[PDB]
Amino acid sequence: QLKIADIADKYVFITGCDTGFGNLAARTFDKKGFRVIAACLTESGSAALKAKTSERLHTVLLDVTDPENVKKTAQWVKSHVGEKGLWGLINNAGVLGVLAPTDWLTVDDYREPIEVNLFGLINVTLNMLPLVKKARGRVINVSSIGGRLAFGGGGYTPSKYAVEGFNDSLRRDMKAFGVHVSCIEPGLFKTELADPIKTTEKKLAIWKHLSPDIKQQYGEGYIEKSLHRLKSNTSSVNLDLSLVVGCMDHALTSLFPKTRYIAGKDAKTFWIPLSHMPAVLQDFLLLKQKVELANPKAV
Amino acid sequence: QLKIADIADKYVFITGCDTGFGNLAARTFDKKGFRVIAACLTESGSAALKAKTSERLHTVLLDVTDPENVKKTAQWVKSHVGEKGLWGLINNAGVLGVLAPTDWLTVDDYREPIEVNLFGLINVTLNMLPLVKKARGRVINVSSIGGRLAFGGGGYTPSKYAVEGFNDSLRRDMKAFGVHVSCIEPGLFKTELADPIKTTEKKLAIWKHLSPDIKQQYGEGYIEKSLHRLKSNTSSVNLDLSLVVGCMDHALTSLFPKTRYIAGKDAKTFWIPLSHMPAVLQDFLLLKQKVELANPKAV
Ligand SMILES: NC(=O)c1ccc[n+]([C@@H]2O[C@H](COP(=O)([O-])OP(=O)(O)OC[C@H]3O[C@@H](n4cnc5c(N)ncnc54)[C@H](O)[C@@H]3O)[C@@H](O)[C@H]2O)c1
Ligand SMILES: NC(=O)c1ccc[n+]([C@@H]2O[C@H](COP(=O)([O-])OP(=O)(O)OC[C@H]3O[C@@H](n4cnc5c(N)ncnc54)[C@H](O)[C@@H]3O)[C@@H](O)[C@H]2O)c1
Repeated sequence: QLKIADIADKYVFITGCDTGFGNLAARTFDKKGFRVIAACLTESGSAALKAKTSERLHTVLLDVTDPENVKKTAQWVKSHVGEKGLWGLINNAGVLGVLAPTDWLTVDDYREPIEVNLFGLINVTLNMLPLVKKARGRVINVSSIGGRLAFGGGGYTPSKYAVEGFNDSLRRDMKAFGVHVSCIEPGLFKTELADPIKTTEKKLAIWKHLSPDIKQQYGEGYIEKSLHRLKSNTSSVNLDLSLVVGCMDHALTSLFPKTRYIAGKDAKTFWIPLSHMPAVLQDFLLLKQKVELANPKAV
Repeated sequence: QLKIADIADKYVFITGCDTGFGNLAARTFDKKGFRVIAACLTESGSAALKAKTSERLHTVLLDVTDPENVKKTAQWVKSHVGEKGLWGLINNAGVLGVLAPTDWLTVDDYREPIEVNLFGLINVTLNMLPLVKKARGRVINVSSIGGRLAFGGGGYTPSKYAVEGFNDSLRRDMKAFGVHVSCIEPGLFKTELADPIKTTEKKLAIWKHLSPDIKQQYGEGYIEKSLHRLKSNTSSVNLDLSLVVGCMDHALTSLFPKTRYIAGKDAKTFWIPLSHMPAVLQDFLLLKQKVELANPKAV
């Protein structure tokens, strides 16, 4: 490790710092000596993070889906960092949206994850990019193993796939300016993103208004038996969020940041390898646990 | 080839039949004996296709981004096909949108390709899916090599990446119902999608309102020198659209349709293989031709 020098003079802007990876990142980089600009969705998330950190850290309220708030925040960063520019941008904010079988969904159900995870990431990136160029800095995009292998119906999968493609377009565009772009692909980690109970609640809301034929095909208590698989293999969710923040740290401080980081033991040894395999192999493995439908010929 | 039987009794719904792959598909499947429902964006595209085809083919006007038009069209198909259901759905409609360096763009520039290529594809699929299930039929999604390797800035890349992820979610959801889902990834083909002159026109529109610093970094006549690469290797664009329609034909008529079809000699032998490689190899190959910026240190 030849690391960069003058960490103490470099600003890092992180989206989604109320909870999860982004909260830990803000705290970690603050203690490391970066000047953190921690964007938070909520006032109480902002106040808690500020109470736990040093005077070098600033919080800002940002909803990444509000283009006016994005532009104002970018103007604030620009005046604050001046001719240093912005060394790091971590695009971390994201949401799961509704996860359910594709045939239960409307197109509207896909919009929310795409708006936060893709469009919000793009708009933040585009508004901050002049500052990153100025610093010859680093853009870090948080994708997912779900951006390389599709885990289930709903907008989250397409959102993360799209982030992988944008990431690569951005990287090649930014090579000429000496800006590095890193994509981080975590496996499953215990955060506020996904919560089996909340996922089940969304499915029950949808069930209420599903067509009779769908309900006959899947069967009453399909959702109950679904919750009993989400639970029945929740023992392989990583608790150590520092595995992901450690990737962010390398992307920000190495003289040789990677183009892709994979976080989680199963992610690197199994999931990302499988993402290269054709459907015949993937489908066999992923369908193993899926709950049998009650009446699949009721079409 | 054990092919399916009773082609003459099966309906195939194709989006975007005014020009390109979808026009050729409609004509080909009409002559093959399918009952084609050819959705066209324009009246003159519809009238031309109808004049060239048999009485077995019906045209409908459909803009896939208009959810009311989608729902009405799906109701029309439902009444027409009755208890046969819909054997085939070909999601072909798509647009390029603006292609330009990422740092020239706003978030609004990404919306159009995503709305047609991703959201329109999803909404058509979801509205037709009960009919395909009824037939135990086939969903064919037209992706791109640009859904596996990012070709340049703009919304087209993320749109196609997203289609790959949706495709796979849909496939695994639909396995229980005996519905097959095929993704087609063409290389470059001479259609109305991409046209260097039209691409250059969009860049000039953007240039007019770009910041002074961007224009200094790229340099006046960057766009002129850009057009002189688009031209300077346009000799490897496939003219034979039947390579793609041949993939669609297999997906619709084989008893063993593939999960993925690749069309174009360079696509199968080079591009899709390279899509598996890390960025260090991809970037080296793809940046070879890119036009040097005039003043990249002007940040
Ligand atoms: N936890 C996992 O298993 C996992 C796996 C792979 C990828 N990821 C990704 O990690 C990132 C962080 O999520 P997490 O797991 O820490 O979950 P989390 O819900 O704990 O954190 C998400 C953060 O994003 C913020 N946020 C949500 N909507 C926002 C909006 N509109 N504007 C601004 N901020 C917003 C939330 O306030 C929160 O601070 C996301 O991109 C997620 O997709 C998570
Ligand atoms: N030609 C290529 O090099 C190439 C390569 C890979 C993938 N593709 C894909 O092939 C598909 C077909 O495009 P093409 O190459 O034949 O181009 P094209 O422009 O000739 O055909 C596109 C078709 O989609 C229709 N369409 C456009 N917007 C629509 C909308 N809102 N609603 C309904 N119909 C709409 C157009 O009328 C036309 O019929 C697209 O998904 C494209 O992304 C093309």
